[PDB]
Amino acid sequence: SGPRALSRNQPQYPARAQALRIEGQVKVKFDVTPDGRVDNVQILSAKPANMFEREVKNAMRRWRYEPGKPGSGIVVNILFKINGTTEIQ
Repeated sequence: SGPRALSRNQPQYPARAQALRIEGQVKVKFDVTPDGRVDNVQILSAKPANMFEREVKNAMRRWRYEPGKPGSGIVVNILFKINGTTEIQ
């Protein structure tokens, strides 16, 4: 319910973390405006902090939500799997 997601684009896997064979599970919360624009994006928790946070924020800046609907307190979970794949809850 609320703002519907058009472009839930997956953040990019880190070339440093892949070489460390790390998997990043990030829990991020964001808000969207009445135009459906993602803002107030904060990574609440992650496997390695700044290792994945950086690429998450990059993705969140491109997330597109249907205009006409603002959202407040939207938390999702991004699963960066060791194979270099990405999924958002």
